[PDB]
Amino acid sequence: EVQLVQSGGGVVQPGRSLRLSCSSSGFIFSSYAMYWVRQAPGKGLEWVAIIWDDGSDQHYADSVKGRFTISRNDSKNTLFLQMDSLRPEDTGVYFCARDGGHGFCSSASCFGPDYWGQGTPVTVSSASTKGPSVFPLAPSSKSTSGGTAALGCLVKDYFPQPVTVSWNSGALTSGVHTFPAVLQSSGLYSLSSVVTVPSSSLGTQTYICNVNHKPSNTKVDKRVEPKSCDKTHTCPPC
Amino acid sequence: QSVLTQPPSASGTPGQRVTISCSGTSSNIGSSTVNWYQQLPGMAPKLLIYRDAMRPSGVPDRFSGSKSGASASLAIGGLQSEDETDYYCAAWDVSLNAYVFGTGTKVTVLGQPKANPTVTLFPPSSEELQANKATLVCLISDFYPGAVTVAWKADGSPVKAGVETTKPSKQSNNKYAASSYLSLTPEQWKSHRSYSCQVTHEGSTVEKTVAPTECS
Repeated sequence: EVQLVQSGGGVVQPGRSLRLSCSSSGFIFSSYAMYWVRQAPGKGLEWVAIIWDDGSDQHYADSVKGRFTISRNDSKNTLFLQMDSLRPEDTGVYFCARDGGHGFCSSASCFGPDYWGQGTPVTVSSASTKGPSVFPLAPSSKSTSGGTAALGCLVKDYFPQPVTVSWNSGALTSGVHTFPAVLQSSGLYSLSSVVTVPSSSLGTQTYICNVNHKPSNTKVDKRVEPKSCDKTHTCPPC
Repeated sequence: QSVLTQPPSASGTPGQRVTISCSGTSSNIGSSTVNWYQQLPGMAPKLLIYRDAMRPSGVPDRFSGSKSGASASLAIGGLQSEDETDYYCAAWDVSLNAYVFGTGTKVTVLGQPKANPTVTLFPPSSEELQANKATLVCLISDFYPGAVTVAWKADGSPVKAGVETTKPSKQSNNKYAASSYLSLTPEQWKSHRSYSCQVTHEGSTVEKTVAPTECS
C-alpha cells in the first residue's frame, strides 16, 4: 500500500525558511514523478511543483518560482521542498502526491496525482508567540428562555494555535462547548469556551476553566463566578 | 495562470443527476486530460476519476466524466448524502507547463431541516476592563444551513468597528457554529444604554441584548 508522509516546519517569520520532507512507501519511488501541492486555509488546492522520476527536470508554479525547490533522493526514498524566502502568503498545508504515470508529464501524457498523503501545515506570519489573556466570561441573572444558564472563558489574544481549554481540571464535560478561534487583525487569535449549565446549579458549583497555551507555556486557571448582582445565585442557600 | 473555473456550488436531492462542469482553455484541457478529485475540506484529497472519464476501481460506478474541447464535466448519477465533499478538476497546461487545478465545487445534499441559531451573548469581563479593554463576545451555535449573518448594534444604531466574526464551521453536531467579537473602549462601552448581537439566519433574525449596568 502506497504510504506518503510529510514531515516539515510549521510557524515561521516571513523571510525565513523551512524544509518539508516526504517519505514514501509501498511503491518503487524511482519510477514515479512526485508533486508538491498546497492549500491555504479555506481556499482551493494550489499546485506548487513537479519533479520527474529521475529528477532530470522539475517544474514550479509561477508563485513559488525561484523561492522554492523540489528535490528528490531516489536512494533514501524521499521528496523534499526547500522553501526559502517564505512570504505570509505561503501559509497552508503542504501535500505530496504521486503522478501515477510513466514518470513525467508532457504534451503526450499526464496522469496527475493518484495517491496523495495527509499534509503538513506551515504558517508564515509576522507575528510572535503570545500568551493568552484569559478573562472569565461571567453568567448573568437575566433569565434566558428557560434553557437555564451558560458561562465561560474568553481566551483572548494569543499565538500560535492551538490552545487547550478544559473545565474543572477536566471533571466537567459535554455541557462544554469550545468554539473555533477567530483569527483577528492583530495576527493574534482568540477562542471561547461555554459550559451551559442549569440556572439552579449556578451558585452551588465551582466552575474553574483550565487553559493551556503550550507554545508560551501558559497554564492559566480562572474561576468563572456569578456577578454580585445575582442575589438568587450569590446569596447563601436559604 | 489558474484558469480552471468551476461553479462554486452544486445542490441536489438524493438520487438525482448532479453535474459539475469546469471550463478551461485549449492550452490545458484542450491539450491534456482532466482528472477529478474529492476533498473533505482541509484534509487529504483523493482520485475520484482520471483520463477524462475513467474510474479508479474503488470508485462507485455512479460517477462519470467527459471532456469536450476547451471544457469538461463530472456527473454524479445517484446523489447520495455522502456526496457532500469538495470537487476539484485538474489538467496539465502544456503552455505554462504546469498542473493547473480547479477553483472548486462544494456539493450540498438538500434534505436537512433548517436548525435555528442558539445565539448566546457575553459582555466585557470586569477584569478585562481593569486591563483597560472592552470585549463583547457573541456566540452562535447549532445552526443549519451554514450561512449566518451577524450584525452589531448599540442603542438603536448599527456598529461597524472592531467586529471580528468567524466563518461558520462544523461541529459534529452535524450543524454549524460561529462567533463574533466586538472590540470597544471601556469608555465607549459605558457611553451607550444597550448593545445587541442580532443574527439573521434564513429570514429569521434573533437578537440578544446586553447592558452595562447589570445589578444597578
